[PDB]
Amino acid sequence: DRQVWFPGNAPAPHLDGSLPGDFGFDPLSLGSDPQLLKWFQQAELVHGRTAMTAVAGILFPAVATKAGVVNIPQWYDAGSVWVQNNPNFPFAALLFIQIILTGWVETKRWLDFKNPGSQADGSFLGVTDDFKGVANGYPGGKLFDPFGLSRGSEGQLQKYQENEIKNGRLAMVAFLGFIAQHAATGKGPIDNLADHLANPTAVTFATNGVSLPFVH
Amino acid sequence: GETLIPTVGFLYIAGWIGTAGRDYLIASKGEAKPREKEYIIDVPLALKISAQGAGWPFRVIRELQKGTLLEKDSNITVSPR
Amino acid sequence: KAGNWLPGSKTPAYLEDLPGSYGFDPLKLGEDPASLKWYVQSELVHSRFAMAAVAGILIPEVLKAFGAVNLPVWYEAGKYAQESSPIPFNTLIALEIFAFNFVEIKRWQDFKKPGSQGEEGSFVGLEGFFKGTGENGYPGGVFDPLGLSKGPGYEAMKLREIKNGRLAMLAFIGFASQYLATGKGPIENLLDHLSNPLANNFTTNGTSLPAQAHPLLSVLKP
Amino acid sequence: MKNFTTYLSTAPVVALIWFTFTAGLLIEINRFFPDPLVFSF
Amino acid sequence: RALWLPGGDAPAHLDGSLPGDFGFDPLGLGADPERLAWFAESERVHARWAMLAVAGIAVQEVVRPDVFWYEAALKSPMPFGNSPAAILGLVAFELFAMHFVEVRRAYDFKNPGSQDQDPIFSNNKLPKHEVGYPGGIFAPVIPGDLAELKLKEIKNGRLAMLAFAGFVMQAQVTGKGPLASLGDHLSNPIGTTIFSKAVVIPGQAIVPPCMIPSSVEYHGITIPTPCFLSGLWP
Amino acid sequence: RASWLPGSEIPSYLKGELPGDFGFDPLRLGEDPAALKWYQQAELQNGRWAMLAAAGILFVDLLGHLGAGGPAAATPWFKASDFTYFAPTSTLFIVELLLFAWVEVRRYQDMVKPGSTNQDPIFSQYSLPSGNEPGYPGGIFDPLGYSKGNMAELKLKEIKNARLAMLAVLGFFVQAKTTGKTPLDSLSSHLADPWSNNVFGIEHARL
Ligand code: CHL
Ligand SMILES: CC1=C[C@H](O)CC(C)(C)[C@H]1/C=C/C(C)=C/C=C/C(C)=C/C=C\C=C(C)\C=C/C=C(C)\C=C\C1=C(C)C[C@H](O)CC1(C)C
Repeated sequence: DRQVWFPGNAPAPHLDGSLPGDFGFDPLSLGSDPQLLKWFQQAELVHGRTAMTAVAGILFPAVATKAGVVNIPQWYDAGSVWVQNNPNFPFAALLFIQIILTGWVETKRWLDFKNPGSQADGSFLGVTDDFKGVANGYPGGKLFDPFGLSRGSEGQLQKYQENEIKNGRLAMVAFLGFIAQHAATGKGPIDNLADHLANPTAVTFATNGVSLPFVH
Repeated sequence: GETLIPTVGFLYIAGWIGTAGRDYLIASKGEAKPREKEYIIDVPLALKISAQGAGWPFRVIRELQKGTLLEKDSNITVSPR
Repeated sequence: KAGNWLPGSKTPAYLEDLPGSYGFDPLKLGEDPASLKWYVQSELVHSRFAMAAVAGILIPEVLKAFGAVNLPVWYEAGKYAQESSPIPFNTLIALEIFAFNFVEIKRWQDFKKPGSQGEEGSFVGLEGFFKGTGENGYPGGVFDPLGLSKGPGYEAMKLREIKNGRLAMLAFIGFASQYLATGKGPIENLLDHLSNPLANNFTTNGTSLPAQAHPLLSVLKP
Repeated sequence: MKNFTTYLSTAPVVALIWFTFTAGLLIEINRFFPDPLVFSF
Repeated sequence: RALWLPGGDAPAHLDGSLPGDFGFDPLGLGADPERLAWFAESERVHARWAMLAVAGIAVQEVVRPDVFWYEAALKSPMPFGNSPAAILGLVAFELFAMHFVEVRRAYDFKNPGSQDQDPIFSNNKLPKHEVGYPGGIFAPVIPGDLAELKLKEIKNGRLAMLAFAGFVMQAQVTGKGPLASLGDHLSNPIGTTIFSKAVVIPGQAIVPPCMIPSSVEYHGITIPTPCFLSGLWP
Repeated sequence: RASWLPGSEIPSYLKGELPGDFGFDPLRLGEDPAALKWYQQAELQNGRWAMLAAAGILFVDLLGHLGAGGPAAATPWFKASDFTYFAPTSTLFIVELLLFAWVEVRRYQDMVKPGSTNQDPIFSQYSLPSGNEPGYPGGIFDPLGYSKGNMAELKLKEIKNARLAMLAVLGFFVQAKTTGKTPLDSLSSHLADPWSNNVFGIEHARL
């Protein structure tokens, strides 16, 4: 069959290769229920797209900061810097605005999950065709896909779906690495990369100080 | 604020809990295996019924006025006197 | 149905033909038909009371903001009226109790038996005032002297009354909570929000978000 | 996964989750609002 | 047909009907046909605006070598009004005129042949044409056949779009006009390219600073003038 | 078919039946036929009162500027209530309210039932002609023979001038609120230097 995460091991029997990024990886069998599988597919897609946006918004400002062009604060300090530099914008007001806007869009996504195509009735400002949804976790339409990269050809859509899911998984692992590297070095990720590129034989996890708590 | 407002708060929460339990029992009575839902909880149904217990006094007072809150004495078993 | 309060949700079937219905009953309070009739009447009475109250607060407040008149604000208007009132407090309360006992018993009796207050002998000769329209919460008679319920736009006016009523109810509760949290008038609150909407809202009044419940308020500050 | 969620729906597991939530809510209320004796603020 | 990459295969949604169709769509942006028509109109208007802009930049750098085209708005003439706030009137006039003409063009696109009549004089009427190619009074003379001229137009427009991107980026990295940068490249070909003053290796990175100031004070407005993604420069 | 936006879709309930029908209803405000009839009557009433208001504001403005009027025309239209007349402000409002009550109750009785109020109440021989539109009366309201000779064309001119007058009166109201100047002063300031004295710049200077 297809390529699997553990060569020589059969894929999970509830994973038949229809979903993008299906490598048969479910050792805990969390996706046995098809409805729970659709829910977890939406979870993986939302997590991966959020991670991709977050990793880009961490990396490109940090790359620009490393070159000396700008002085954008590191990702672990940007909330503090924003609060100290914006006394007229309280934290609670910003949190309330974020919560109501995200609640609107996520409740629309949730109600589409419960009943697909139900947001297509024109109740939101007359939007009908763009809120119908192409597949589970893939809305599409003229609003979410304005360049029409999903409406061209089927094979192009499957290729882009594979690209999206694999880059999303890579970005999720990258954000986990960001957390672990900040907790171990106290520096940004591009700072860590520059330190590794400067002298890679001595700049390792074994020399940060916390991954190996002993002296050695 | 020492006893009276705590009395109102407790009575509201206690009626909430009792009405949620009654609604769950009545809903489970209509199933094919009514005893099954009493020890294997229908968690989505219990969460939906539990959230609906906020409006318990309106529904309970209506059932009291309608006569549907109480079982008739002819339908309840008793011991010989 | 005027619409759906939650697009995509399954609206209850008993709210299909009501005026001002968006299918909103997540607590299933109106599932019983008798409860639904009683709550339709209750929503209409609350709506009209809030409508008149919000008018009597906002229109004097807007005229004061424009400088047309100088009337006392709504949270203190009881004090200045009672000092210049020829009728003192206790007899005003007693008269209000008597009058509202009479008129609300008449309204209640019409709710229980529709058209009963318009039959012969229901009043002392003046029962034609209250013949009723045969509809729950829409009395007519003296209460519709211009007779615009017989017009073509009766159903649109029912929808207009209910939606403005819900807006007025939320507006009066907003007035009360805004006074209890900020201590100022409603137009003052509106002008403070318009001057600096990021910093002047409920998140900075010191009441709506208690400090003990939200420890991050004192931490994430300049 | 269906059988595992059915086991989590059994009465002692549901009781454990519910009483953990209720006890935690009471504990965190008494932590955030220490010594509540009367309804006064 | 002529392909952007000879020996390659054109995508199936580019048959060759459009002018300048060389089978270049590796991302599949035009695979939707209505999106292809909209993007064809967008490419035409972008090409014509870039052609006019490149010609104007070249002419007004030849005519006035003392005025930077990037900074030309700060030293622009004011033939209308005796106040520094007269720019807002010119902005309003331009917004009205462009709203009218672009609504006319857009409604020609959505409804072909609807905007062919003069709204003032009902005798004047544009003849029937294709979408995006009005003709009539807009084209009093056509020196040659239409298809070859369309190919010439789209080729010159793509060259002008690339040229305007080059003009902008060279203005950021050199702080000077196009032909002055061309003369500096002709003086020292080996030491004036982008490969000369910009090198990134894993060890270190050398990034040329941008000579355009980050902001300017235009009658108390403080217009921001950010260098375009200067943190991502090589 | 003439329209406000050529090449765009027209609502199905606007088919040229109404005078001045250019299909302009982006909000779909008049959908039920009864609401559309009320809005036609309201457009006619607001437009005619706006035509009268535009004439009355423009006549005073040139009289005050040229001095051809008196001290009354010297005051602005928004300050004309501070002028002293023979009667105080309270009584004039009451008598005009009574006269308007009579006139508009007659008009509304025609609106509810066409042809109901067509006879002189005190003269049984003086009656309006039959076939009267709710918004288009006859008889003494048209003392000259003007309703022959393209009635359809004259309705279009009426509604056009009515819309222009409504926009002009709204411009009077808004320009008095922002600039605090009479309409002729605003026209002269625009004709002084239009590229800096317009809605842009002035409102940017106001801020
Ligand atoms: C809607 C009713 C209502 C509300 C919300 C208020 C609210 C207020 N009044 Mg006010 N009043 C109200 C009705 C009346 N008041 C007054 C006479 C005064 C005076 C003289 C003064 C106030 C002042 C005040 C303010 C001081 C706070 C207070 O006294 O809380 C009262 C809060 C209440 C909720 C009052 C209870 C109203 C009640 C619910 C009405 C309905 C009761 C019926 C028996 C309904 C029973 C159920 C039915 C179905 C049988 C506050 C803004 C004073 C203030 O500014 O000084 C500090 C002030 O000096 N009021 C009269 C005259 C009889 C009322 C008539 O109903
Ligand atoms: C079970 C359940 C079921 C469902 O679920 C629902 C629910 C609700 C939850 C429930 C039901 C029920 C029943 C019906 C009950 C009723 C009863 C009786 C009959 C009463 C009497 C009888 C009663 C009476 C005697 C009573 C009482 C009286 C007394 C004097 C009191 C007093 C007071 C109070 C005020 C409070 C404060 O603080 C204090 C005091 C001082 C203490």
